[PDB]
Amino acid sequence: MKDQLSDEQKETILKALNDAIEKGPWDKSNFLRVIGKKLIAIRDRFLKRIGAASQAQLQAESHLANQIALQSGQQEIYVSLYSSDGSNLQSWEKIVGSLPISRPIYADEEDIKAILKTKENKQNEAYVAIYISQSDILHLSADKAPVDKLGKPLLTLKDKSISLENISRFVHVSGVYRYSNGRLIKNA
Amino acid sequence: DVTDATLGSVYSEIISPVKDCILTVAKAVSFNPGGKDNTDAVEVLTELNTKVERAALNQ
Repeated sequence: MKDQLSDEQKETILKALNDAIEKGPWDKSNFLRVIGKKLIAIRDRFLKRIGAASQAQLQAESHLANQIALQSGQQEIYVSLYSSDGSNLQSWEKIVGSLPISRPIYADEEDIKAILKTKENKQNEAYVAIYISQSDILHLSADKAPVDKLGKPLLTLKDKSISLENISRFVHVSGVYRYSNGRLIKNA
Repeated sequence: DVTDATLGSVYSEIISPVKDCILTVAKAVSFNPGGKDNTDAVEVLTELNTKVERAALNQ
């Protein structure tokens, strides 16, 4: 009666489900066939839960990672990205690899998503959250700081650093993704 | 959105629907007792649940 499930328990349950689905009379009748689908949907639900374990954990941790970041001279930064083939969920991966510049960088996530909202294509636009060193930021006064197409300040970064290996999310219309590293991205 | 499976989600999203299902197949059985297919289905559902419940309570 502990709530957390071990891998072996999860495996035993999956097996029970496979076996029940594989051997039941679910193709013998209209009634039975419908029950067969219900089962497949039950097994499906369950695989969606366990499949999601790791992303859920990373989500529950991201608050912690944030509070640590503030008090160790780090911050999460947001980089706007553009592709010519924005529908190809694979042509994005090759662009993220060439980050280590001219793209717009925002301190507030609300601002970069606002800017994306204005874009026409909306399929050719994405962005990555990135953990930064916060000593890496060249702090311009508000009198000097570049601004976007809304009157919102952008961040500028000091030279030849910030090739940071800690992305932590990739936002797109398709959905929120994750750098595998691996050089591919996916999440659900 | 989605979190891991727990003992609670196992009971809520596998064991309970499957019990409801057993109830329903039992009705379809009371129309023609001895209909093999339906009776078989009750046996498979019932096995499924005892295996999953065993697994959930870590027996």
